Amino acid sequence: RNYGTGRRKTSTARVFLAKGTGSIVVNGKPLDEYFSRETSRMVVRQPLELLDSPTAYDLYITVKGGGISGQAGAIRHGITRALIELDDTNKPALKAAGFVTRDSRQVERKKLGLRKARKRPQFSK
Amino acid sequence: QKVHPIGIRLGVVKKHNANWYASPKQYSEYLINDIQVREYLRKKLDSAMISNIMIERPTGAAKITIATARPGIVIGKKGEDIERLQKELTKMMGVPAQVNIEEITSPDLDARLVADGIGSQLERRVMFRRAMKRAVQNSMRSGAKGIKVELSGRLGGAEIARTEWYREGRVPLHTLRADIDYASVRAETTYGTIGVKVWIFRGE
Amino acid sequence: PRRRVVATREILPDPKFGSQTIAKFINHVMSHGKKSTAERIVYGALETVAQKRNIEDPVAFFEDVLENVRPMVEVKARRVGGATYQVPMEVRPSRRTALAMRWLAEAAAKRSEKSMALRLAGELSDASEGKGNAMKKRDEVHRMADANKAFS
Amino acid sequence: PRSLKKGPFIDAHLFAKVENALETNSRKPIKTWSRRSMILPQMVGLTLSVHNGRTHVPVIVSEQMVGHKLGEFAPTRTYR
Amino acid sequence: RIRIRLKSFDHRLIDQSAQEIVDTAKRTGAQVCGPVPLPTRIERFNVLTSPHVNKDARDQYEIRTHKRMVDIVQPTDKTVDALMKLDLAAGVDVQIALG
Amino acid sequence: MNVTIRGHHITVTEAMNNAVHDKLTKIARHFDQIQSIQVILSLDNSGASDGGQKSHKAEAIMRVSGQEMFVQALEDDMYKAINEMADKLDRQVSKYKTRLERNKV
Amino acid sequence: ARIAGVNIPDNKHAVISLTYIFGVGRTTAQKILEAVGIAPTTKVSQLDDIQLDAIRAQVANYMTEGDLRREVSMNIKRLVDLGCYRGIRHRRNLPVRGQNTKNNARTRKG
Amino acid sequence: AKKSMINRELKREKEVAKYADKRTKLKETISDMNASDEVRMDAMLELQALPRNSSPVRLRNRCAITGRPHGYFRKFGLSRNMLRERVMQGDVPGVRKASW
RNA sequence: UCGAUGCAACGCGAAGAACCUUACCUGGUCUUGACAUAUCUAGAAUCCUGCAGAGAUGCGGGAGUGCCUUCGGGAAUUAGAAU
RNA sequence: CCAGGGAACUCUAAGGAUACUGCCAGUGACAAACUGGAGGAAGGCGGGGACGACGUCAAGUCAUCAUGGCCCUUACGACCAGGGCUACACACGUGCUACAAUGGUAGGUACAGAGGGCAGCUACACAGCGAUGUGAUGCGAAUCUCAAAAAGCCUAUCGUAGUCCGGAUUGGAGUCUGCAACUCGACUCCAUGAAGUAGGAAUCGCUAGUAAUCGCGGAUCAGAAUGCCGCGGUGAAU
Repeated sequence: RNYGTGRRKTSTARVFLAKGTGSIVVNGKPLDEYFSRETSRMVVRQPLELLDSPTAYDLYITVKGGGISGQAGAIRHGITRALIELDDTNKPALKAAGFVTRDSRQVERKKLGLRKARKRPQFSK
Repeated sequence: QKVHPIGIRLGVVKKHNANWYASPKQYSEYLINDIQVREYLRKKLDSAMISNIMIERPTGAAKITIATARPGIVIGKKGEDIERLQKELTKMMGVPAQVNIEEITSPDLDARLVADGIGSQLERRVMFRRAMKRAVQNSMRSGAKGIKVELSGRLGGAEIARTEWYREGRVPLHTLRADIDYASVRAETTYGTIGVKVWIFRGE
Repeated sequence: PRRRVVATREILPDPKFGSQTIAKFINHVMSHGKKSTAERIVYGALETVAQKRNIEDPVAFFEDVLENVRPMVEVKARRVGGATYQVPMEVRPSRRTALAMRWLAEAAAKRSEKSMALRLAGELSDASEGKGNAMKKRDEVHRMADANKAFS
Repeated sequence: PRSLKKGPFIDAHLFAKVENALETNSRKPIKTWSRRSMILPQMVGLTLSVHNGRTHVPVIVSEQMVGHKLGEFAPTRTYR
Repeated sequence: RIRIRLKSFDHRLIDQSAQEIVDTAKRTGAQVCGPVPLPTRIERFNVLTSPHVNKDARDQYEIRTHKRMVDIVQPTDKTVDALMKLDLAAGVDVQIALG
Repeated sequence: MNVTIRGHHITVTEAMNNAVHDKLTKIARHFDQIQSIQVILSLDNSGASDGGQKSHKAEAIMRVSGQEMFVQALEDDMYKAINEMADKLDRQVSKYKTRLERNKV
Repeated sequence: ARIAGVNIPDNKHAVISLTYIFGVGRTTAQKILEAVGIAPTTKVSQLDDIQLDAIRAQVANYMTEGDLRREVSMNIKRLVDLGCYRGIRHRRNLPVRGQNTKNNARTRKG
Repeated sequence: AKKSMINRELKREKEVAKYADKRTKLKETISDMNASDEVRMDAMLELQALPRNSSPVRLRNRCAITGRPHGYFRKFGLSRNMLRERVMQGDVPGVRKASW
C-alpha cells in the first residue's frame, strides 16, 4: 500500500502500489483504455520497466487536472515516488533517468503589451 | 517614471487608510462616499495640519481616524469644533460616524505636513531653495534617517520651468521594507503651480 | 550567443521502436505541436517501406538511409577584408543528422503521392538507394564544397 | 430587423399625423423627422417629407414601399 | 449548529477574526470544527497609467476576497451567548446562518 | 521606391507636395537603391516662449535595403524646414552610398 | 445525369452532385434525397431512371436556377427602380449590408 | 467632463428613477401571455409613448469625481485616471498591485 | 469632432459612436442660465392630468399643507428681481 | 476529498522549512571567482512578475483632473430632434480567416485551468432545422450555473479538384437587445459561392513549457470583439 503523489503541469496523480500481477487502474479504467496516445502510454510504464519489473505490482492511479501527456507525466512521477517509498535503494537507479525530479515547467503567463508570454506584435520596417 | 512609494508598499510594510469590506454592489457606493468624505474634510481642515486620515468603517457606523499636529484647533474648546464637523460628517455620510483625533508626535517626520509647509511658504512668496533647505534641515535633525524634497515648476516665476531636488540621508526608494513616507502637494503661486514632493525615510 | 555552451534538451524516445533518432525525426515532421499526428505519419511511412522492402528492422533501415544521406563537408560564409568567399569546413556530427532529417522532410514535402505518409515512404525508399531530392540537395552541397576546395 | 411578435414600430406623432391625413386624403406633404417609423399599408399613396439630417426630402409612398423604414428613401450622405 | 462565514480583503485580519471566533467557543466549553479556508475570489484590473496614450503602459491591480467558515459541534447556551457580544466588524463581514 | 508625404497639425498644400517631391527625386537620381520615403510635415509647437524659430518641423524616415536613416529639421518656416531636411537626407544618402561603395575594395 | 436542365457530375455522391444546381445547397440536397428514398452516399451513376425521375420531380418544389435567377434579379431590380438606399448601393456597386466602404470592399469594387 | 454633461446625466437618471416602477409593471404586462392581445399592444404603445430619457439605455455611467465617460469600472465607480491615483494613495481598500 | 505622428503615432485615448455617449453638422429654442453663494416675495416638497409640437418647451385644471421651534421663524423646495 | 462514515490522500488557504557556493575535487594572486560532482523537488540569478537611477527627447497629455495668461458672455455658454464620427478612385499600419489530405465532413469516445453569475447564471420539460420562446428549478455561490473545452483518439467518406477547400458578397425568411436595428447591431436558417492554389523587393517575432497551434473566460457592456487583459491543452527546431 505504498502511495505516492506525482505532479506535472496541472495534473496531480495519486498512485497506490501493491505487490501483485500488474493490473494498472488509471482513474477506474485500464491504462490502454484511458490513454489513447501511445506517447502517454509509455510514460506510465517507464519507471516500472526501467528497473525490470513491469508485471510485479498492482497500481491504483487517480489522476485529476491537466491534459493527456501532463497526466501521464504526473502518473510517472507518482509511481516513482511510490517506488522509492517501497525501497530506498530504488532511488539511486531511478534518479539517473530524472523520474523523481518534479518538472516545475509551467505555462508562462501572458504579459502585458505582448500577444503571448514572449510573442511581440510586429512592426514593419 | 517612478511608482508611488506607498502604493508599491501597501501590502509589504504598510497599511491602507481604508479598512471596510463591501459587496461588489456596495463597493462603488462606499468608495464614492469615502472619497467625498476625504475631499470635503481635507478642504475643511486646510488651516489645521492634518496628515493621513484612515476612514475605516464597520457595518452601519464608521470610525474616521484623523491624525494631526493641531489637536486643539481641530477639536475646539471642550469638543465644540469636533462635534460641529461630526454633524456634517453624519449628514453627508451614512449612519452616524465617530471621528477620533490622533496626535503626530514629530510633525517633521510626516511627509504630508512638511510638504504642505513648503507649499504654504511658496504661496507666501518665500525663496524656493530657502524653503527646501529649511525643510531638509528640520527633518534631518528631527531623527529622520533621510529626506528628499523636490520642487517642480516656474520656481520664482521663471518662464522656463525646472525641477530642483534636495536629498540628505538614505531614502532608499527601491527597497520595499523602507518605511518611506511620501507626499505630493501643490503650491498655488501667482505664476502657476509648484509641485512639492517629499520623501522621508525612517527605518525598516 | 556570445556566452556559454547552453545544454541541449533531452529527447524522449518514440514508443514503437524506442529510438531517439525516430523521435527526432518525428519532431522534425511535427508542426503546430501535433506530435501524435507526426507519429502517425512517420509510423505509416516506416511501415510502408518495411512492408514493401520486406525488411524486419525499420529502425535499422532508417539508420542506414540517414547515414547515407547526411553530408560530410559543407560551405560557410567567411569574411576577410570585406570579402565573401565560401570556406569548405567539416559539418559537426550533431548538425549532420539534423541537416539530413530536414532534407528528408523537405524533400518528401514536395512529392506527388496522396498522403504525407506515402510521400515520406517514397522519399525514404529513394534515399536508401541514393536517389530523390534529398540526395540531389546533398550532392549539390558537396558540389559547392568540392568546387571551392581552395579556401582551407 | 424586429421581432414579429412585437409588430411594426410606428412613431406615435407620425401615426397621428397620417391617421388624420387619411380621413381627408390630402396631398400636402407630412413633414416628419421620424425616419425610423414603419411604412404601413394605411399610408400608401400620400406624401411625407422625411428629414435627411439637413433638409426634408419628399417621399410619395407607393405600393412597393410597405415593408421598409421611412429613412430608406432619404439618403443622408451626399457623395458625387 | 450555528455557522459563521467570514469575508474580508485582508488575509491576516480574517485569520485573526476567525481565531477569536474559534477561541470564544473553544474557551466557553464547546467543540468547534476548525476554520476551513474557502477559495478566494481574486479579481484583477488593467488600469492604463498614462492620461492619453501608451496602452502598453498599464497598472495591474488585484483585490482579493478571502473567506473562512467555522461550524460549532454543539451550541451550548454559555458558548452561544457570546457571539452577538463579540463585536468584530470594520474589516471583516460575519454571516451567522444559525441553522 | 515609395514616397509618402503626411502632414501633422498642418494642411499640406500642392506647393508643399512639389517642394518635397522635387528634392526627393533629386536624391533618388543619385541613389537608385532607396526602398521607401516617409516625410511628415508638422507644426510641433506655437513658439509661446521663444517666438517660433522651431515652430514647424519636417522629418524624413527613409528605408534602404538593410538600413533605415531618419532626419529631422525644426525651423520657423516650413519651406526652410523642408530644405534643411532635404539637405540632411541628401548628405546621409551620400554617406551611406560611399560607405557601401568603399566596402568592396 | 441531367436535373433541372444542367448536367450534374455523376462520378460523385448524389448529395454532393445535387449542389451543382443553382438553388440547391447541401441541406437542400439532403432533404431532397431523404424525401424519396435515396441514400446520400450513392453515386449519380448508379441511380436508376425511376429514381432519376423521382429526384427530378422532387427538385421542382424548390425554386431553382430557372425561377431563382429571375426572382433574385427581380428582387434587386425592385430596389434599383425604387431608389431606396439598398437600391442605390446596388446601382453603384458598393456594399449594402453595412460593411466597410473605406478599405475592405474589394469583393464588390473589383 | 463638462458641468453641462454632468447635470445632463443627473437629469437623465432622474427620469429613470421616476419611471422605474411603471416600466417594471408595464414590461410584465406586455410579456404576460395571459393578457389580451389588444391589452399588451396598448401597453406597448404606452411604453413607446413614455418620455425618451426614462429608458435606462440612454444612461452612460461615468466617473463620480471627473465625469469621465470612458475607462469606467463598475466595482469602484471611478474612471481609470482617478482610480489609479486613489489606489496608489491606498484609499481603495483591499486593492493593491498585481504580480503573479 | 478632437487628440496621438521615426523607433517610442497608426486594434493608440476609445475597457466597446443606432439614440445617449458626442465634443461635429442642419434646424428648432433659453439667457444669472443645466450647475454654486449673496437676496426678498408665496408655497411642504411631491404626485396625477389635458391639449400643441419632432422634442426642447408653451398654455391650462385637481389632491396634499411638511417637521422642529411656535408667532423672528430654520437644514430642502418650485416659478424671478437684479447686480 | 474517498485509502480503509472516515480525518488517510488530493484540494483549498494562512503560518513556516529548504538553497546558503552549505559539502567534495580541481583551476585561480595563499583572493574574488570559475569548472565539474554528490545529496536534494529545486544549484549557483531555480522559472516568471512588480520594482524603471541622474538625466534625454521644449517627447505626450490644458480633452480625465488641477492650473498662469489670453479669449467668448441673447454666446465659443445651454436644451432638444434628425444626421455624422460607419463616407470611398486610393495608400499605409496592425490583425483575423483561408488557399487544404499533417486536411474538409458525419458518427461516436476522452483529458483542463482560470474567471463570471440579482445591472444575473440558469438544472429540467415542452415548441422550434436553428438563433431562441414559454413554464419551472437551484444558486449571492468549493453548494446551483455559465459549460459543452477544442486540438486529440476510432470508423466511414472525400482522392488533388478552385474541389465535399475556402466562406467574401448578395437575395429571401427570422430571433433577441433596446423608445427605436434605414443610415448603422449581433446572431439563426435557406440560397449564391468571390478572390485565394502559399505570395516581388523588402521586412518581423521567438532561446523552453518558449515559438507554433487549440480551445475557454473577463473588463467595457441593454445589445455590439477578429481588439485588449487573462487561462489552461498539445508542444518543437536551433
